[PDB]
Amino acid sequence: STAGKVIKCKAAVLWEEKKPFSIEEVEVAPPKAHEVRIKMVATGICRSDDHVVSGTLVTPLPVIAGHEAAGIVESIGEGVTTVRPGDKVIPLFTPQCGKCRVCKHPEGNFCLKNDLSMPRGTMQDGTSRFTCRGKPIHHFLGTSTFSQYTVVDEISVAKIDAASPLEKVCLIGCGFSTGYGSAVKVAKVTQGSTCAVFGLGGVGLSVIMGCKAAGAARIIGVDINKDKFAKAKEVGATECVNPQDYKKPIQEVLTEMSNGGVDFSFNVIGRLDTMVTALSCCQEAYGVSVIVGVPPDSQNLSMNPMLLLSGRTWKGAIFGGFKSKDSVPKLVADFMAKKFALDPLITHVLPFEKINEGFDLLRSGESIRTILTF
Amino acid sequence: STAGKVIKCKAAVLWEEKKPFSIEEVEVAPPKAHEVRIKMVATGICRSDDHVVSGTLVTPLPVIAGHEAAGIVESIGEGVTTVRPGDKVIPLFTPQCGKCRVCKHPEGNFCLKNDLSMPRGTMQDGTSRFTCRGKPIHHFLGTSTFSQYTVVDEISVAKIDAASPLEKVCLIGCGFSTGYGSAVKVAKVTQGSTCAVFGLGGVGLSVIMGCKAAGAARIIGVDINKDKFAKAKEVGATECVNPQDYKKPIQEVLTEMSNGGVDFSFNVIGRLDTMVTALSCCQEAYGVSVIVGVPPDSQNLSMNPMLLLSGRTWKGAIFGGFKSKDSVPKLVADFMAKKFALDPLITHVLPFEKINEGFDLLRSGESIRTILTF
Ligand SMILES: CC(C)(COP(=O)(O)OP(=O)(O)OC[C@H]1O[C@@H](n2cnc3c(N)ncnc32)[C@H](O)[C@@H]1O)[C@@H](O)C(=O)NCCC(=O)NCCS
Ligand SMILES: CC(C)(COP(=O)(O)OP(=O)(O)OC[C@H]1O[C@@H](n2cnc3c(N)ncnc32)[C@H](O)[C@@H]1O)[C@@H](O)C(=O)NCCC(=O)NCCS
Ligand SMILES: [Zn+2]
Ligand SMILES: [Zn+2]
Ligand SMILES: [Zn+2]
Ligand SMILES: [Zn+2]
Repeated sequence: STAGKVIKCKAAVLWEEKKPFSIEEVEVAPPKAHEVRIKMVATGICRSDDHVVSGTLVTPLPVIAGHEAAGIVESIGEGVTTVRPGDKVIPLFTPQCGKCRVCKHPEGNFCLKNDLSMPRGTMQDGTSRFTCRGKPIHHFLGTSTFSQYTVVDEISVAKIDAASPLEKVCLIGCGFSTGYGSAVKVAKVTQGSTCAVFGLGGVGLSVIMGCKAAGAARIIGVDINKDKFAKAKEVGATECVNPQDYKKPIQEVLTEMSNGGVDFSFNVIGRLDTMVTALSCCQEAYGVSVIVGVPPDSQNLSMNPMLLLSGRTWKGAIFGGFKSKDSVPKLVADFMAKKFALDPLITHVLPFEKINEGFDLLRSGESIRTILTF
Repeated sequence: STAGKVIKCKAAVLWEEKKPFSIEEVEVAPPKAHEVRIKMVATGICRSDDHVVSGTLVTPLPVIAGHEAAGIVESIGEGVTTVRPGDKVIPLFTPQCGKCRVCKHPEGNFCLKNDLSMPRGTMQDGTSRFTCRGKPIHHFLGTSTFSQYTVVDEISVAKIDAASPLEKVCLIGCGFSTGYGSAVKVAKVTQGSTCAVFGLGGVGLSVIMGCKAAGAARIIGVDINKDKFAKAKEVGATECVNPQDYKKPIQEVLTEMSNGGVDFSFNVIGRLDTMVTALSCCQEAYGVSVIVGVPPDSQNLSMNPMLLLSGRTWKGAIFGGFKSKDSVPKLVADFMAKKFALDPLITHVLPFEKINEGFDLLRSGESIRTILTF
């Protein structure tokens, strides 16, 4: 009975910087031409959402944030072809228009229709579908998943297997696919290779999972917090190392450990230093280092281009280099064929209403991933 | 009549830093086990040789320098298999032992037996084959081509077509193959792509030649010296641009010129800034920038890793990523099949004795490439 009209619901609104989320009553306008509207069933709490809170990921406020989710379609706008009423779905914070330079390219995925580079906090048409007390509220990354209902453009949503556990596959919306993809799509880890992951939060662990998926003989986890190590070895990390145990700087140890450098390194932290370390520790002639994480601060690093001239490759990606609308339904299909498990990434589950609690568990470094449910 | 014994000849000896080369009489010891000895017919004057002179490429002195050459084998040591007496050859400043981690790898070429990283200025065995007045003199990059006679290890020499004009194919020893290879092996330039070359000396021109060889629709030459432009368009550059004509910084102009960024950029200069420019000006999602040239100074650059995170790739190479002993005889074969011309790269020819004159023509930026002949 909701199709074609306004829905009154609860959302999590960030009125301004450095404040908690307030649960407010919200009006969600119905989907216009080429727009879908979705009943959220589960959303993950990711780092970038916290960066919205500190003001270090600059997007316009007030905003309904949140970008890692799954749910079910409530209705569709005119001429929507890719999804139907009731289809389970995952919003795509990196779109796939299928028509830009980037979408047409065989390697690229950072669709030119993205809202990441200079965020507008709107739908593709320049307007908002959310009001609170008549005050309009911005979208976030064309997703905005901190709400019982959202509306997104067709190029920001993917149909998925009608039977997927939405509490679990929502991780394919961001944290999993960002890490997994960094290893299997971007870096193209190969049989028997030696990998080295920097940062053992959930993206890092998904990287490790991507490195094991490829046939890596050695997967060296690096982190300053000991407590992250069990889980990493559980997911495939053959070895772990904590830089603060050592006298020598860690690329020096990782180089002698790997007999003159690793095949593939991954920076999954988001300090500046650690990116340089990771590049240096790969084999001088043919090593590949991948930037997964970055600080949102956006600052400049210092580095010796001698490291590249010997033959090293330094690259990075968003959303694990995955073309979003092609990839997500196959990535979920791969979960249902049991070609990897998601449980290890899910440490805390909460009702949507204790969103603020979940964000306390990320800031204290206790959560790998909190899931909010509806 | 020279096989198995000492040869008295002329060489160009650098007794110390920041002095001209002196023509001295030299004793060249005969080849030991697995060593070749070569009568030079032509050597090129490259930048790195001048960097030896200023003390900015640190190798031990005194030294017979020079690394871009061809010649003819005078004799061979025991158990040498790859070459015979009288075979025309090109010394390889980057070896191919065929046995290290790097040589065994399918992408790598920076053989671990190289003398580039921490130069010893010797043969592979740790000794010198050159004396002047009984004072021993170091080798350079296991080549030392500023001499009527040299001796190199078997893994630093390549047999070539018995009919090649040695005045011309010597360029495959360094400057040509460094540029050409950067485009066709390293970067893997593709059909119809948009290329952008920074620096239009002879390596840069060889890059341009490598970009035209691949099927590039657009090849944008960049240089601060107007006078380099005719030659670049001659070799395939479809367009040229001089940053000092403009108000906007050049990646900003190159970005609007290329409709949002080039497919492949190449830094072939060796300042720090220009490497960053070149990376920035390639397309954010799928662009590839290649470091060919570097300053020998070895300093640190400043850079925003946001540029990589969007999907950019930043890599570099020595000797155009070419596996030296496999590549040189096929690269020369490709010259004799007339699949590219070398004449455009050769601006000045001189007798070996006016070596100092040729080095004056590089420092004043008048030479693209001076060839010394014997
Ligand atoms: C860092 C990213 C990848 C999230 O990763 P993750 O969820 O694993 O964050 P988390 O902090 O939990 O994990 C990083 C790990 O680094 C460790 N760490 C912190 N400092 C150090 C250090 N000096 N040395 C080693 N490890 C460290 C922490 O212990 C932690 O385990 C994310 O913030 C990011 O930068 N993504 C970039 C891509 C992007 O912007 N996409 C848009 C949607 S997110
Ligand atoms: C620079 C290298 C590649 C030699 O190239 P080349 O012979 O073309 O040198 P050359 O100076 O003639 O050419 C560079 C060009 O840059 C131009 N240039 C100088 N400054 C600028 C600037 N600010 N902007 C644009 N162009 C510039 C010059 O006009 C010149 O034409 C070489 O020095 C090098 O760094 N090689 C690294 C690999 C290596 O060490 N291998 C070992 C054997 S050499
Ligand atoms: Zn697109
Ligand atoms: Zn995320
Ligand atoms: Zn080798
Ligand atoms: Zn050279």
